[PDB]
Amino acid sequence: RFRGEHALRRYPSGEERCIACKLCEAVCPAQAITIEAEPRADGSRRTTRYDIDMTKCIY
Amino acid sequence: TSFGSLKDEDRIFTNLYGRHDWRLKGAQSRGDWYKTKEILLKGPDWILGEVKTSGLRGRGGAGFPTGLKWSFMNKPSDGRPKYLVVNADEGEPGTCKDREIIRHDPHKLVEGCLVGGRAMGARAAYIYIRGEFYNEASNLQVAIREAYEAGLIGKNACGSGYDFDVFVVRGAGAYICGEETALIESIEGKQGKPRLKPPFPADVGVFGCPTTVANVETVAVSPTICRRGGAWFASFGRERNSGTKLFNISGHVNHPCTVEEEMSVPLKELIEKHAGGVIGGWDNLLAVIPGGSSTPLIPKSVCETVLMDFDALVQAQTGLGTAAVIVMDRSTDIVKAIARLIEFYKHESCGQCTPCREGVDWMNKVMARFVKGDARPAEIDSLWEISKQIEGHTICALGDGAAWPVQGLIRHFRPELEERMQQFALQHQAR
Amino acid sequence: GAGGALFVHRDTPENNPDTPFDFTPENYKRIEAIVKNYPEGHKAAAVLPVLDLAQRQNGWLPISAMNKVAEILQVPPMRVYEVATFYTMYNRKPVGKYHIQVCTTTPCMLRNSDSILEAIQKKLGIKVGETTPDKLFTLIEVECLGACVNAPMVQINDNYYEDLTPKDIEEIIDELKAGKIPKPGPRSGRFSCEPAGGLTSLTEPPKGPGFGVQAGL
Amino acid sequence: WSSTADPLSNLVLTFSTKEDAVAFAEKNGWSFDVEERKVPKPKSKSYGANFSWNKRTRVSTK
Amino acid sequence: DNSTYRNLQHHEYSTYTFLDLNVELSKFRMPQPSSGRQSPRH
Amino acid sequence: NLIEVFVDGQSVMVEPGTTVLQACEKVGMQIPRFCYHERLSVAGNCRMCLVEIEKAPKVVAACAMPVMKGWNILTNSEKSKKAREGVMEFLLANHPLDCPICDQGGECDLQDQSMMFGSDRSRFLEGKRAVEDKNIGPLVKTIMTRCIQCTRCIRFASEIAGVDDLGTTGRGNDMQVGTYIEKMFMSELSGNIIDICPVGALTSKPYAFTARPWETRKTESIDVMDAVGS
Ligand SMILES: Cc1cc2nc3c(=O)[nH]c(=O)nc-3n(C[C@H](O)[C@H](O)[C@H](O)COP(=O)(O)O)c2cc1C
Ligand code: SF4
Ligand code: SF4
Ligand code: SF4
Ligand code: SF4
Ligand code: FES
Ligand code: FES
Ligand SMILES: [Mg+2]
Repeated sequence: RFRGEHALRRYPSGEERCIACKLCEAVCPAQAITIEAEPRADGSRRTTRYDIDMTKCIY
Repeated sequence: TSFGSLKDEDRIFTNLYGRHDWRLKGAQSRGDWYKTKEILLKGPDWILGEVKTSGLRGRGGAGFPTGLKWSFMNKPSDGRPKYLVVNADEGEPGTCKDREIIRHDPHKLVEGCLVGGRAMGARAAYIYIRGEFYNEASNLQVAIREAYEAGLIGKNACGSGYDFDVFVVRGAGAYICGEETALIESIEGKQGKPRLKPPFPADVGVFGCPTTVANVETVAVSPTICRRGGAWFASFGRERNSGTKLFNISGHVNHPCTVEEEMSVPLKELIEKHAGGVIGGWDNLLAVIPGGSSTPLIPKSVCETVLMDFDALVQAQTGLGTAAVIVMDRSTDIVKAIARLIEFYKHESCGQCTPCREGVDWMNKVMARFVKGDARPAEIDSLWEISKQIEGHTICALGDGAAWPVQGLIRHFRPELEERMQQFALQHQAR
Repeated sequence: GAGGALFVHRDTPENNPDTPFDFTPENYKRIEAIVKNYPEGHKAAAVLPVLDLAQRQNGWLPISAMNKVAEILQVPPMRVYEVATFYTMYNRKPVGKYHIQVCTTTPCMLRNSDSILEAIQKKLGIKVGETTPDKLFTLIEVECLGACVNAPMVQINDNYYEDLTPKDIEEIIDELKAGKIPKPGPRSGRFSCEPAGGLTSLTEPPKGPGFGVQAGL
Repeated sequence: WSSTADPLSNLVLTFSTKEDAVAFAEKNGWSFDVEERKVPKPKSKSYGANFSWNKRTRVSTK
Repeated sequence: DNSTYRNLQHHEYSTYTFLDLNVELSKFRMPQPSSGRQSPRH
Repeated sequence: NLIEVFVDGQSVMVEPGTTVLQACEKVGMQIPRFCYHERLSVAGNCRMCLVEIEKAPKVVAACAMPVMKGWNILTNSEKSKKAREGVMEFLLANHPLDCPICDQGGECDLQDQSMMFGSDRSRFLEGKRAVEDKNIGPLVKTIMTRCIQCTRCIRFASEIAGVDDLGTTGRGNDMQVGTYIEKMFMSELSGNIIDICPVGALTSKPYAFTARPWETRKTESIDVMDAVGS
C-alpha cells in the first residue's frame, strides 16, 4: 500500500489505460495534476498533456 | 341462487359455429335487422337507458359500464364529427370470440354498430380488424356491402333519416394496437402507441373528434338488448354482473371450444360440461388462467369453487378479462408456460414508456433464468419487487398485464421455483 | 429472444432508392378509393392500407416502395419508415412464395406446437427463420394468431390451417409445393370452434324474427 | 501552464439580494454593473393539443 | 339442417378481394367532413 | 379565473389547464424530468415525473396531468420516492457504463437525478443492450447506446426545425432513434439537439473530449455572427 513516485500504466496490449476523464484532476487536493486531451488520430479519447507537479503533490 | 345452463332460446349469439347461412338472408331469418327503424326513432336517450338498465359491462378486458361510457359520449356536439370505433384486434392469447362473431354474425355486428352510432350521435363507425383475419375481414366487407345495397346502412339508414357510414380498417400485427388509444393512433396512420389520459377518447379521439371505442361482442349484443328488454339481460347473471358471456376453453382440455353461457357459471361446471373436462380428469388439473395472459393464474384449490365472474374472480386475486379459460394439467411446466407468456409480452410491447419497456425485458430475462433454475431464492422477491414497480407506473395496461402472471406464479408456485433452483444448484455443484 | 432482424437500412443493389417500383393502374384506383375513407386533411391515415397494398403487389417492401408511398400520401418518408418498422406484417426483406407462420404462444404450446414446428423444419430442411434454397418457403415463429381453440395452427399467406398434426402439416406442405391450394380450416374433422365430441349448445333451430321483442321497444 | 497576475480572478461572492450585493460593492468601493434577473415566462402546456382536429399543433409522431 | 358448414365462401378469396370490395363500397359512401386545411403541415 | 390547488399543504392559485409540474414550479419545487422540455410538446413517456395525489390511489404524470380544484400534491411522499427510484432503476439498468469516456460527464441529468432521487445500488444481474451508432453529419456525434428513448430530439426536430427526418424505428426494448437511412441531419439549428439530449447520446463533435464541465469558466456574452444578437 506504500505510495511513492507516480506512474502511468498500460494495458497488456501496450495501449495506455488513461482515458482522459480528469477524475484525478478533479479530486486532487493539492491541484497538482494538469490534463489536456483531444481525440487521437484513430478517434480514441486520449490525453495530450498530463503533468504532475511533485513539489505540489502531497502524496 | 345458482347460475349456468343457458338456453338456446336465450343465447344472443345464434349461428355460432357457422352451421347456418351468415348472409343477409340468413341473418334476417333470425332476429337480425328487426324494427331497427323503430329503435332509431326511439333514439339515443332511450337506448342509453336500456343499456344502463341491462347493466352491460365491457367484454374486451376491463369491465366498465357501457351505458356509462356511451353517456360520456352523449354530450352535445361542438362542430366536430362523431365516431364509433369497434375493436377487433383479438391479440389476447386465448381469445377467439371476436373472430367467431365477425366470421359468423357480421350482420349482427353491423346492426350493433348502427344502434351504437345512433345512441352516441356518431356519423361513422370504423371497425378495426386485425390483419391476420383476412377472410374474416372479407366476410365483414361482404356483409357491409349487402347492408348498403339493402339500405340498412348509409344515408337514411333503415328509412329513419339518420345518416351513418360503416368502414373496415385492417391493421397489422400489433397486440398493443389492440388497445383503445393505440387503436386510435394506428387508425390515424401513426405507429400506434397509446395516449395519455386526459384527454379521454370521449373528448379527443380519432382525428381529434369525439369517438367511443367499444368491443365487437358489446356492440353485437347491443341490438339484441334493444329489441328485447334489459330486465331480461339483468336477470341473466348476478346483480352487478349481468348477461351472457363467450368463453373460449383451450389448453389441456379434452374438447377445446368456444361456447356461450351465463355470466356467473362456475368454472368447474363449465369445464366439465362444455369441454369434456381436463384430459386426465379434474384430479389431474394443475392451474387455470381464466382471462387470458393478462389475468393471473389460480391453482386447483381456487378453481374447485369459483364462479366465472368479474367480482368473483377479483375476490380470487384474478380478473375475468376476456373469459379465455386456459387449462394446464399436472404434466406441464408452469414456470415455462409463464415464461412464454412473458416473452410474448416482451415481443408485443410498443416500447414507448420506460417501466414496461425495460422492466418487461428484465422480467423476461429473469424468467428465462428461472425456468432452468440458474438463480437464487433471494431473486424471487427481487422479481416480485420489479413486477410491482412495473405495475401502475405505465402509460397503458399492457405493463400491468405483463406483471400479473408473474405475481400469480410467484404467489401460487414459489415452492416449484425454489425446488428448481435447488435442483440446479445440486447439478452444478457436482462438477 | 432476439428478433434477429435489424432496424437500419444499408443500401444494396437489390434494395436502394433507385430500385424500380410503381403501383399499377388498378392499384392506383384502389389507393384513390382507400384515401377517401378518411376525413379531408387527414390523408396520413391511409399509410397502413397503402403500405399493405404495396406489399401485396410487390411481395415485400423495398425502400423505394416506402418512398413512393410517402410521395403519394404527402407524408414524411421517416414516418413511413416508422410505420413499416413498427408493424410486423410488413416484410422489409424478400421472403419466399409461402410464408409459414407457426404460432408458439402458451395456448398453442400446451398442445404439440413444437412438434408441428419440428415437422416443418424436417420437411423443408430449414431452420426457424431461414428460407428454402429455391425461394419457395419461409418459416417463422409468431405469437397468438387468434385461433387458440383450434391449436396447434399455422398461417400460410392469410390462410389458417388449424387442428394440425405433423402428418397434416406435411401433407399441406406437399400440396403447396405441388401447385395446389389446400383448403383452410380445421384438419381434425371439425368445421369451426365447436367442441369436437358434439354440439353442447345451439342444438335446436334458431328462433325467428320478433321472438322476445319488448312491448314498447 | 496558465499564469496570472490578477489576485481577484477567482473571487466570487454570493448574495441573497441584489440590494445586498449593491450595498456590499458600494461600501467596498469597486465599480459595479448590475444585470436584472431573467425568469422564464409562464407557458401553457397541453397534452391534448398534440391531436388537434384542425390545428397545426398535431404531431406526426410520438 | 344443422350439420353443414355454410361459411364456405372464403375458399375463393384472392390477394385483392378486400380492396376490391372496398372499391365497390365507394359508391354508397357519404361525403367526408373536412378540417378546413389540406394537411396539418399546411 | 384562477383555481386553488395545494402542494404539500401550501395553497397556490393557478390558471386552468396548468399542470402539476407547473404548479410545483410556482410553489418552488422542481419535479424530476427526462422527456419534458418546456419549449417542446408533452410526451409523458419517461415516467420520471410521477407524483402522488393525496386521495388518488394512482400516481399521475406531473408533466401531462392538469390540476383539479382542491388537489393536494405530495411531491416528497413515499409513493413518489418509490416511483422515482423504480424508474431510475430501469433507466440505469439498461444504461451503459460509459461515464468516464462520455462528454456529458459532470453535466448529465441522468447522473444528477440518479444521485438525488434514485437508489445507490443495482439489482440488475443480466446482460446489457448494445446499439449500433448512426451518423448524422460532421457536427453531431451519435453514441446511441446511451440513448434513453426520451424522444426530445424527434419532437425538437419536427416542431422547431421543421425537419421530420428523426423518428423511432422498431418497437419494444429494441426501439431505436435514428433516420433509418444514411441521411445527415444538417440544419441551421442542429446543435440544439446536442443541448437538449439529457444523456451523451448526442454530443458535439468539435468539442469532443476536450474539457469537462467543472473545469470551464462561464462568461456571459452575446453573439456577433448575425444581427439577431443571441
Ligand atoms: C380485441 C381487444 C384487444 C385488446 N387488447 C388490449 C391490450 O393489448 N392492452 C390493453 O391495455 N387493453 C386492451 N384491450 C382493452 C381496450 O384497451 C379497451 O379497454 C376496450 O377495447 C374497450 O372495450 P369495452 O368497453 O367493450 O370493454 C383490448 C380490447 C379488445 C376488444
Ligand atoms: S484522467 Fe486521471 S482518473 Fe481519469 S483515466 Fe486518466 S489517470 Fe485515471
Ligand atoms: S406500458 Fe408498454 S405497451 Fe403500454 S405504452 Fe408503455 S411501453 Fe407501450
Ligand atoms: S449519458 Fe450520463 S449516465 Fe450515461 S454514460 Fe454519459 S455521463 Fe454516464
Ligand atoms: S437521442 Fe437523446 S434526445 Fe433523442 S430520444 Fe435519445 S436520449 Fe432523448
Ligand atoms: S395462442 Fe396460438 S392462436 Fe392463440
Ligand atoms: S417528465 Fe413526465 S413522463 Fe417524462
Ligand atoms: Mg447532450
